[PDB]
Amino acid sequence: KETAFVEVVLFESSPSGDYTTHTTGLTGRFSRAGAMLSAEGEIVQMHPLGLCNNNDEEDLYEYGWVGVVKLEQPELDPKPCLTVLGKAKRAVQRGATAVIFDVSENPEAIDQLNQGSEDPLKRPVVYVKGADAIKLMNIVNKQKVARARIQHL
Amino acid sequence: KETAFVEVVLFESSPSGDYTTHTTGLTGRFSRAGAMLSAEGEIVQMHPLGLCNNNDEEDLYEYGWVGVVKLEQPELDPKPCLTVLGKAKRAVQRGATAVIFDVSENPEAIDQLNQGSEDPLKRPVVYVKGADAIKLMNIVNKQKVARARIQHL
Repeated sequence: KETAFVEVVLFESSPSGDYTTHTTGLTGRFSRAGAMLSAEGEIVQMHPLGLCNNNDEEDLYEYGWVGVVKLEQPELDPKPCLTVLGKAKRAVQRGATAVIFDVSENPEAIDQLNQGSEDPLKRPVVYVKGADAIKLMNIVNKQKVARARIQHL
Repeated sequence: KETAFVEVVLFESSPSGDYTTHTTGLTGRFSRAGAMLSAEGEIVQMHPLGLCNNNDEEDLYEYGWVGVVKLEQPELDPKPCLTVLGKAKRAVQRGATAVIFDVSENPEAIDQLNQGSEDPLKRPVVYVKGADAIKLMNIVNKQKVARARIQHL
């Protein structure tokens, strides 16, 4: 639906106490399964098979993380553990302040999500594609310790 | 100037992996020294004498914290280390994603801040008073580990 401006911040401390930052802006869109809210947190890269309640608890994630999930070619998962819409549920259920899906290689996700007017989540679910997704992932993949800032309207 | 809706979240983990939350909403206003942006982070209680470059570096704060400063009666600080407007600068300079001043006992702060159209900060500066400030502080003081969510418009 409405636009989801997203900033990604890489940050190093300097000896002089102060932080340095690089920062990259992405456009994204807000799903109807999520709340159309601003939100901000440390980015966590969730494995699409890593958001599975097949396993009870994975590791510790401190409350308030931005969960980023790079979606797979649907063809390559016939037998999943969780819906696109119930993966979001669990991350949120587990501290995520926002969820971000790179649906580049699975655009049907959009609909499943955007036809989610049955019990939507308190926290935002955002999807990205195109050149906007390329960046994110090139940042998440290559990076480690990065903070996302998702703004609404 | 414009309103700054602020949520304060207390959060505990449950054995079952999931978080529980209590949450309290405050109204605040956005200073002209800050950016009128949404922002979110772990709340840190900065001492008004604790935001002093009299001391070079204090302790480690991970980038992205919401700095909360409860302002003193001006009468009780004739000889300060930093302006209201340069205290904000340093927190921001040191990772703060937002700054929050309880100006209850020092409303002049407002002006000093709101007459800050000379080189304003990338990150938001919010002030609160009244029943809105009472809450925050009653939460910060009594609490430990709490997350703030500041929304614009």
